[PDB]
Amino acid sequence: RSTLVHWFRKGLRLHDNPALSHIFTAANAAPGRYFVRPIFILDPGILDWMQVGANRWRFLQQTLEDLDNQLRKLNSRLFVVRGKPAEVFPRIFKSWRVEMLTFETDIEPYSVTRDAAVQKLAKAEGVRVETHCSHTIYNPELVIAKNLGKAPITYQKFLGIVEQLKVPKVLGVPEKLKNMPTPPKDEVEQKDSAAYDCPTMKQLVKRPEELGPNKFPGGETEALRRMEESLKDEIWVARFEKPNTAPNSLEPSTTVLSPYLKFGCLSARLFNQKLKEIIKRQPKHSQPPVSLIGQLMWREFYYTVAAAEPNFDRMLGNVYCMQIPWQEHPDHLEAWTHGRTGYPFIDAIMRQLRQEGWIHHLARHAVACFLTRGDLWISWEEGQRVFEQLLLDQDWALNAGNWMWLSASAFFHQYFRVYSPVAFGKKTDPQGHYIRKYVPELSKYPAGCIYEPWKASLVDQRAYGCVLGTDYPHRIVKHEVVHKENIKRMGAAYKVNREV
Ligand SMILES: Cc1cc2nc3c(=O)[nH]c(=O)nc-3n(C[C@H](O)[C@H](O)[C@H](O)COP(=O)(O)OP(=O)(O)OC[C@H]3O[C@@H](n4cnc5c(N)ncnc54)[C@H](O)[C@@H]3O)c2cc1C
Repeated sequence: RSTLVHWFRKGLRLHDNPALSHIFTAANAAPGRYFVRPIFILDPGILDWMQVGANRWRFLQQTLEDLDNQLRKLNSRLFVVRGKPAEVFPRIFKSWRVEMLTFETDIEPYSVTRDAAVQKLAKAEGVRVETHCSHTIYNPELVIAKNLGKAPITYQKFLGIVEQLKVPKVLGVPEKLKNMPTPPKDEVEQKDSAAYDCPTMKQLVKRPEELGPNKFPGGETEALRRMEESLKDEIWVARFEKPNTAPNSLEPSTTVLSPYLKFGCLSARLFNQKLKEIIKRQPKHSQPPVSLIGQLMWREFYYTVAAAEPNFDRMLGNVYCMQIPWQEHPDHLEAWTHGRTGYPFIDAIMRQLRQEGWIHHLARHAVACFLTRGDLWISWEEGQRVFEQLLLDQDWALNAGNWMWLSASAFFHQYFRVYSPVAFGKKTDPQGHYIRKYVPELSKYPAGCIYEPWKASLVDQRAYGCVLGTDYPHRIVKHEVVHKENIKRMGAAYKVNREV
């Protein structure tokens, strides 16, 4: 008796999962011949290459616990194997007599390298590998091909390409396993009945004092429920315009499906279909790029450019990225990283990010503009790395790609338009309710100067119980001075790049 193995990495869902469906149908179409091991590998190598903050460790824990629960309802379970894939797979290929391995493809360089090695090993041991592209709606390889070898570098060109492509068939959940006995204990399972059990919170979250509020639980179960709730107001869905959603409402003004799509707890292909049904129903609706379908297309867009450039996440050797002489300022970077810039709007966003792990898209704009071309002149690679630690949705391609946009390093080139850290939030939060929540030390400043507490006299600062320089920091820079200087720096950078 040989085993069929589905390998979770992303695609942490039962629904719309061709790679996992195939395994299950195979076992049910040939009962008595196959064991089924759905596995997720706790790969220590990922830590040598990426940073993970407490909140995202908890999201994953929650995700794996839900996936194990969902798999039990199909008379299976999640096997969480600890160790490196390069060492893990040779063992289990033998100990399990693995006939077929399926997994969902990924375009990240670490994923490509890892997967190539695993396919070299599987080919040696005579293991059949089947992979499916279901993390995205469109196959970036097919988009690049349809565009004659190059990724489209504008959204509009990208849309024109994928319009001519076939939308994939969205699958249901796999059928339950008919007469599938519990797999036989292997070398590790026999010395430890729990060696493959889902990790506890304690095992995954080493810094539990860094956990913030539990607001967006992980798990395919929570994703589908959050999607169903988001779609309930079909008018809100149909007439959604991303630019008109607020960055600083107390309640998220968008869906907050990003953590679920990032991990694959929600299929983008299912979400796209559900959106296309509502749009059909609602003749007055928005259109890309501002619409909700437009937002899934931005995801597709960035995954397509990123699949063609292994160096997508750095400035050097990145075909898309303007070479810009960012400066090194450790103290300004620390202040930004911990929301101690002295600009309440900027500090409120960064504290929301560290405490909760999600901030609105225009909040990401504000703070990213500040760190890079706006104010501090610090490389987008430094803000990427902070976002990478803190974000529940941390995604290689988007964190990369949107940082390049925001710094005017690629895709976006109107660097003379600069967000004001004082004025930008006022449009949608004149009272500064958001600031009061996330910067509580300023909670007694009136709306007139909560965005600019340095406009309050010392007497008033003491009255509000928050003296700048003691209870809340002075501005680490003067926006009105630096942002003009950075515009000229940017113009010089652009000139140099144009001449090379
Ligand atoms: C500096 C910066 C860093 C970012 N880093 C990430 C990241 O690491 N992970 C991430 O998922 N998104 C990232 N984004 C894009 C965007 O800010 C988030 O996707 C969005 O805020 C998620 O909120 P939501 O799910 O409510 O979005 P909605 O507006 O509800 O959109 C639904 C989905 O569409 C996709 N989407 C929305 N906006 C964008 C966008 N601008 N680009 C690409 N896809 C988009 C996401 O899958 C999102 O879940 C980043 C943007 C910026 C400016």
